[PDB]
Formats: sequence, structure tokens, C-alpha cells
Amino acid sequence: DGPEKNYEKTMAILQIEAEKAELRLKELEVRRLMRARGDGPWYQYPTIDKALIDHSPKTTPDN
Amino acid sequence: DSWDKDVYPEPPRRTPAPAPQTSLPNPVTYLTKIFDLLVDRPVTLAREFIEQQHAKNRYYYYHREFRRVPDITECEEKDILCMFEAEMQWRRDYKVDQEIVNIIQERLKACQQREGESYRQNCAKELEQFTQVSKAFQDRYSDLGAHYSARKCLAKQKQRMLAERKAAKEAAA
Repeated sequence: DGPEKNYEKTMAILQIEAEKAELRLKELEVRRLMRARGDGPWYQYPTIDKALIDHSPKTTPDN
Repeated sequence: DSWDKDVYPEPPRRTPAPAPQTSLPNPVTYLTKIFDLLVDRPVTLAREFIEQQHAKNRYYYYHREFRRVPDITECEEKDILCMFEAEMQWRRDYKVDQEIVNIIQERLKACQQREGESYRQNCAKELEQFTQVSKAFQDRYSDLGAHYSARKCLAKQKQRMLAERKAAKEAAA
């Protein structure tokens, strides 16, 4: 096949690779930031649900 | 002819026109015409056959033409597309340089025997055009490791420009 075949295929190879590599670097950075700050979807560790608590009046007041 | 004197130089031919001082027949001319008659003519007519059958069905080819592309100096860093294109262009220009220095190699090599014991004075200009093709080559392509890249070539050009600017400013203090 003509040189244009291989060459046109290969810059597409390089573009896909680079658009994956900078994505990998940004993924490392995002994962670190979101493990440290935590203000986002993942790396959010569980907590206590607010539905378990009860607000109805109790036997003794001020509790 | 297929070639030309401009890129394949050749000194004008000159022969002594032998005029023997003796009456003995000249042998070399006789053996040459004999070798012409029993060797040159049959191969000549065979090639006549070949030339006519070539002309019977002729096909052509063309110079595979390219075009200029953005180079590393104009290539953006991390821009892999123009990066690869400039790499291709620079490598083919490197091959161009190797080929042209090969032509100068053959020019000077053939000139040495062409000009004789006089080669030291007629090929000197040819030698003059060699002592400058090497040095400039060393300026454009030299010491580029074994993974030579258009980026590394640009880095070497960077060395050259900083060195020449340094010399210019140290001359100007």
C-alpha cells in the first residue's frame, strides 16, 4: 500500500496514544486531589445516616 | 544525457592524436578495431533489438513529490501531529544532505583520477567544495547520538545559535 496509507494511519495512532497519555496523567492528578480534599464523587468514605436518629419527645427533657 | 555537467562535472576530453615516429604498424589501434568488429557490433545490435522493443511499449514514472510542512521550530510542544510531521520532514532532509554529500564524494573521487598528477591543483576547488560541505554538515547534523530526532537536531541548532551569539557578544563585550 502507498506511503500515505501507513503515514495517515500512524498519526492517528499517535493522536489516540497522546489523548490517552495526558488522560492518564490527569487521572493521577484527579485521583490524588479527590483523595485529599474529598469534595467530589469518589473516594468519599461512608458516614452515619441521619434517618436513624429520633426526634420525638423523650422521657426526660433537654435530651 | 540523463546526467549533466552541473551536478556531475567532467573535464573536457583531450587526446594526443598519436603520430608514430616509426614505420611499424600501430598494434593497439588494430586490436581495438578487431575487438570492435567481433565484440562491439553484436552487443550493439542486440541492444538495438532491446531499444526497439522498449520503444514498442513505453511506460513512465514520476518524481514522488512532497510539500513543506510545519517544522519543529514552528511545531508546538506536546503537539504530536506536527511533531511527527516535522520529524518526517527533518529526516528526509537529513537523507537529502547525505545524498548530496555522496554526490560531492563521487565528484571529488572521480576528479582525482580524471585530473591525474595534476589532481592536487584542479580538484582543489572540488576539495574546496568538500571542506565546506563537511563542516556545514557538522553544523546541521553531527553528534546527534544514535536516536537523532528533529527535536534533538533543533537542540543542536540551539547550541549553535547560543554559541555564535555568545561569540558575537563577547566580541562586543
